[PDB]
Amino acid sequence: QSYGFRPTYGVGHQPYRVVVLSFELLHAPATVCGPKKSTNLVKNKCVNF
Amino acid sequence: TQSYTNSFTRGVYYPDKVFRSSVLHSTQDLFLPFFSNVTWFHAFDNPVLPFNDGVYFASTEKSNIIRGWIFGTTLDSKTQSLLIVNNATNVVIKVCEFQFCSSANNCTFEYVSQPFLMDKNLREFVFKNIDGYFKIYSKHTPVNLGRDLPQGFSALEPLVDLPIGINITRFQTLLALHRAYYVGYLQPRTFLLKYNENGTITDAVDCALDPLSETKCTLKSFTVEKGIYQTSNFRVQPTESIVRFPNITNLCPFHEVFNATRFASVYAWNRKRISNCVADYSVLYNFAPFFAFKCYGVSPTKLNDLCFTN
Amino acid sequence: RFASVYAWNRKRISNCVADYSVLYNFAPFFAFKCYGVSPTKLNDLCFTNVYADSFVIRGNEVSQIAPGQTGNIADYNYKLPDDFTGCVIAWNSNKLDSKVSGNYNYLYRLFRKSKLKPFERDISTEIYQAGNKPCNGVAGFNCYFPLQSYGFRPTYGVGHQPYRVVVLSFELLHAPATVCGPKKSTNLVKNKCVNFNFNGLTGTGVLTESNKKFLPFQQFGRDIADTTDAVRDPQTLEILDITPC
Amino acid sequence: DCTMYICGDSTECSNLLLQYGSFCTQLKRALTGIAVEQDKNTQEVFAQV
Amino acid sequence: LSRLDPPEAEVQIDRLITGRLQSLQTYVTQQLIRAAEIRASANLAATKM
Amino acid sequence: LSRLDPPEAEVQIDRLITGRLQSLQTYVTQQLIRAAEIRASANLAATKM
Amino acid sequence: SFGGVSVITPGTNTSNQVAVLYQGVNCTEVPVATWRVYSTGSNVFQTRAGCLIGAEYVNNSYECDIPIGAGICASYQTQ
Amino acid sequence: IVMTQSPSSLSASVGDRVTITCRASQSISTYLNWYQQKPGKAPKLLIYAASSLQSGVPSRFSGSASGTDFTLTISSLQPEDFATYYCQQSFSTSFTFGPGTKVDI
Amino acid sequence: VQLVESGGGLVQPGGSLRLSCSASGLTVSSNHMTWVRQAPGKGLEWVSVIYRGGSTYYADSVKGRLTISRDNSKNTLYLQMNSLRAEDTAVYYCARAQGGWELPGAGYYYFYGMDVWGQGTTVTVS
Ligand SMILES: *[C@@H]1O[C@H](CO)[C@@H](O[C@@H]2O[C@H](CO)[C@@H](O)[C@H](O)[C@H]2NC(C)=O)[C@H](O)[C@H]1NC(C)=O
Ligand SMILES: *[C@@H]1O[C@H](CO)[C@@H](O[C@@H]2O[C@H](CO)[C@@H](O)[C@H](O)[C@H]2NC(C)=O)[C@H](O)[C@H]1NC(C)=O
Ligand SMILES: *[C@@H]1O[C@H](CO)[C@@H](O)[C@H](O)[C@H]1NC(C)=O
Ligand SMILES: *[C@@H]1O[C@H](CO)[C@@H](O)[C@H](O)[C@H]1NC(C)=O
Ligand SMILES: *[C@@H]1O[C@H](CO)[C@@H](O)[C@H](O)[C@H]1NC(C)=O
Ligand SMILES: *[C@@H]1O[C@H](CO)[C@@H](O)[C@H](O)[C@H]1NC(C)=O
Ligand SMILES: *[C@@H]1O[C@H](CO)[C@@H](O)[C@H](O)[C@H]1NC(C)=O
Ligand SMILES: *[C@@H]1O[C@H](CO)[C@@H](O)[C@H](O)[C@H]1NC(C)=O
Ligand SMILES: *[C@@H]1O[C@H](CO)[C@@H](O)[C@H](O)[C@H]1NC(C)=O
Ligand SMILES: *[C@@H]1O[C@H](CO)[C@@H](O)[C@H](O)[C@H]1NC(C)=O
Repeated sequence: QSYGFRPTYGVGHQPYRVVVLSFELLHAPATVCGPKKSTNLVKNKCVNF
Repeated sequence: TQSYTNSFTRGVYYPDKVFRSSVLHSTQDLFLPFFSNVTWFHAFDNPVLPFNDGVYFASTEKSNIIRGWIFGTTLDSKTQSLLIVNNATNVVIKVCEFQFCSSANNCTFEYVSQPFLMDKNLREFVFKNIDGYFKIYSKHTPVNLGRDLPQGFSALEPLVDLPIGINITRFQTLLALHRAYYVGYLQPRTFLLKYNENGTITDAVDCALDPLSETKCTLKSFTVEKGIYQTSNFRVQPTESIVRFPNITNLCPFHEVFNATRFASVYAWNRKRISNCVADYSVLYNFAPFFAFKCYGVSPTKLNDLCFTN
Repeated sequence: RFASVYAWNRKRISNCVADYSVLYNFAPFFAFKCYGVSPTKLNDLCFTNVYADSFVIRGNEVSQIAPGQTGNIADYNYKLPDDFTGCVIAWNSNKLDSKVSGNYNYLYRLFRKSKLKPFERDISTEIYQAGNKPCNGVAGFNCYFPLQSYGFRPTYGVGHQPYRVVVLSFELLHAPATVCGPKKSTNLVKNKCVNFNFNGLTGTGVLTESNKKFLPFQQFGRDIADTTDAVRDPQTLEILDITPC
Repeated sequence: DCTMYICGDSTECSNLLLQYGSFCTQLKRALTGIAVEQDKNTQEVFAQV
Repeated sequence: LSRLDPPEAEVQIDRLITGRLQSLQTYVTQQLIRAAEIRASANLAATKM
Repeated sequence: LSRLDPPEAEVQIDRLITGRLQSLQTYVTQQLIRAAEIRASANLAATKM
Repeated sequence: SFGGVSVITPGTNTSNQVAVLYQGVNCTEVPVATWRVYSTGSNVFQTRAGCLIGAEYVNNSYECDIPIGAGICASYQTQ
Repeated sequence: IVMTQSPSSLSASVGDRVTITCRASQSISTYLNWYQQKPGKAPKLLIYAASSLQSGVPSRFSGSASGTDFTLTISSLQPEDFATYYCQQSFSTSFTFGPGTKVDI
Repeated sequence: VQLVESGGGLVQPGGSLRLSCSASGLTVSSNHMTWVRQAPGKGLEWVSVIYRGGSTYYADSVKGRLTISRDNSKNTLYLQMNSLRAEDTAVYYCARAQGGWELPGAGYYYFYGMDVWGQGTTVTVS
């Protein structure tokens, strides 16, 4: 379906750009992680991990 | 002489403005813990005390040297400060800025009413500040023991609940210059009350002092018989926190997808797979204003701390 | 020129009886949609105190007035506790308020360190420290003002021209009552099953005379299951006992 | 332990649970009664002498 | 918890809470009946002894 | 009722209704078991008499 | 580590001294990390049901008064 | 409680006076201390309670307090007085230190 | 009256250290003492304090790792350092504070200032 875009148009006729993301929240494979300072490991005491 | 004296069982007050005939209510609010210690300030004097959650200003003098108090945060010309002062036959409250009681330039707030010193003798004053308010409760009772708090029971009744809306962190006493008290602090606790027949509180029990008090608080009663009654649980609390995000440190581009020209038509859309990187979404904010950042999956705030497959 | 979106003025209204018919007698509303209570029954209610927060925003900012739509101007200026009893008004009176070059008297603070608490009005002006440089007043790299200058041109479309919005906030408290709707108070009857509307405690029953104490601050009666078995008369200050028919 | 079974450690889960009134107390009372009855049952069967 | 803010996390928390309560009630409901049967058996044993 | 129109008052009314029904069921459920125990005791008393 | 606690008391009419039983913590392993003012001691005794704090252990034998578990009782005798 | 010093960089010559000042956030009454940190060795205490002296040094050092703003005064900036200066609050348990002040020739 | 420190060294991350501050003319039985840490060219920062009564109050940052302790006489207190995050490499000093009372329901507030300082010891993490 051929169409054209004229800059004098209002909203609904002028173009727009959109990007879409999609995650999976999987557990076993992990390749992308947020930037945080990894801390030293401790053990044998009740801690948050 | 800032000696310490026992406060016994004193400091309770009506928590709500409703009438209950004969019940055993269980509230949860800021109170003065039972059998605590309070700091006598026999009087160079007038220290600038902190204001943490509340104050239990109690006095026992009759000559009325004790005028009102001063409440503030900076106690200077940068922040407003309360100026409670007791007149001969009036009470005066101001809020807005002060320097040294001498400027009072910006703003003005006022409220007048009957004195606080109508009436040895004993006076109590509880000061609380929540949600931009200011609650003060008082009650005058006569005793002759001397410089010690009586081992009796007497609740308090509200006086005024005027709204201000100011940070409060510093508290000072004011006395007449030309012509002694106790201070104790309030902490969040749970109490159990004994409205007798006319909304008159005749007894109260604190639910965090001794195991017997804990049992008396579990089942709503003041007397317990022989038994092995159960109470709350206990659990060890953690000390430290550890996070171990993966070894890799390279930053994937994640950017050419964002700044480019003629991406694709709505059909035959190009699909980009991103993986094997650590990236932050703060750089996304450094971009052109968004027509609609509204989005469906996950809260944008915690996106910065998550781990993904692809 | 009420105020900018930051440093908004707060007006406290109490000790009055007011009607909301007058607000209908006003300019057409950009969005009369509001969150707290149904507008029809607002005319008959009793309140402890009310607040008015009036300021100016943009069109792209009129969609985030609800607590759950924060992110653009609510990020560093104005936040709600997500409960928000009472509701808002918008009437876009910017038509006779603009400038050919731009309205420089209106500002918003976007250079703030982090999110602010609900119902907060920060007023301090400090150099923004985004970076790794010890700013001392140079106002260059890594040194920014906590303000964002902008202008308004009347030739713009929606989303760039200004708009005006006022926000209310209620409490629905029971003990203190200062603001009530305009209704004709009727004569009091007793000893017969009737409907009563004491300050909004809508109910049915028989009212009798009681010997309760009711210290001056106390004015309600309560018992198990949140049943008001007694009530103080708003006008003659007489205590009454309520009994079901 | 109802409050630990329903919610592990999160406090807001407990805050939501308090909105359901007194449901934990009934279960605790019933279980304690069952335990006491079980302890008493094995007594009159044997402790006859 | 570390996926959504409270305003739309409350619905999920409430769903889980009501499910867990419904699952927990049946346990004590069956336990009461089983205890009654055991008590009947214990009374019979006491009578026989 | 005197706060909202029916269209979004129905959800609150339904929540309260289902809560009250859930609270009411347990009463009769416990009463049935207690009545059964009392009936057993009454039969024993009749036999003894 | 986690668990529940129980309070062993005689009637409030007779007296006010109490004892505390922790459910299966083996005492010394983690007895104490306010309400824990009980000296973290004072004749701590170990039983098959948990950790008992505030009671002695007499070698004598009497009739059971307050059941505890695993053949252990408690009372309020006068020395 | 956060304090800031002003100015951070001090440049003068012999026989002069200092006018560095410390600015607090809350009210700390008159409890503030001025410390001299030598370039490497160890700190030294000069002014305590915002007006008194430790008696180690002569009257050349003095401290003035007004409201919640504090100022330090040196009668003669002799050549041996060249180090870093710190202002520390003591109204609370958790002590806090200033960013630091540099003295230059 | 003088007090000096000992016990520094280069220690791998996630280790244990035990610094000792020994005093000559200041009894440790009844006094207020504190520890001050200075990172290279980054200013000072109080990290721990012990009072006459015997209570302790550490800073917010180094919480649950460091531990101050006092010797019964012998005038040599001990600061034990647990797992380290390569930031605590700094110079440590021990000092003495003047005094202040014990307002119940809160901490100690009215203090004057430190009087005697040591030379400090350097602790490094590889
Ligand atoms: C104490 O009360 C007296 C009156 O009893 C106050 O004096 C009045 O103050 C008002 C307000 O400024 C004036 O309008 C009156 O003319 C004053 N009358 C007299 C006789 O002085 C006085 O201001 C009050 N002072 C304090 C500190 O409360
Ligand atoms: C609740 O109020 C009633 C009425 O005031 C109190 O009853 C009074 O008790 C005193 C004590 O001897 C008598 O002298 C009065 O005659 C009583 N009033 C009567 C009989 O009308 C009652 O004590 C109050 N409950 C309390 C204080 O717990
Ligand atoms: C209260 O003061 C007394 C008197 O010095 C003291 O013995 C007691 O330990 C104090 N109590 C608390 C909880 O500090
Ligand atoms: C109120 O404070 C502001 C900010 O310092 C100041 O500019 C103004 O002059 C003050 N108002 C007075 C002094 O009336
Ligand atoms: C009151 O103090 C808090 C914390 O100190 C601060 O976040 C808040 O902005 C202050 N209030 C005002 C009105 O500035
Ligand atoms: C990655 O692993 C190697 C080998 O264990 C280790 O030397 C290195 O420090 C690790 N990297 C990070 C960032 O922990
Ligand atoms: C990359 O994005 C920036 C926006 O920050 C833009 O100015 C630049 O032109 C983009 N790169 C190219 C090659 O267009
Ligand atoms: C409490 O004990 C005493 C003596 O043992 C007795 O006289 C009294 O009646 C008891 N109290 C109650 C309420 O049974
Ligand atoms: C408690 O722990 C100690 C030490 O591990 C052990 O000797 C003892 O047998 C334990 N007690 C029980 C009841 O397991
Ligand atoms: C008391 O009982 C313990 C338990 O083993 C025993 O070792 C001890 O000899 C007994 N003492 C007496 C006097 O009976």
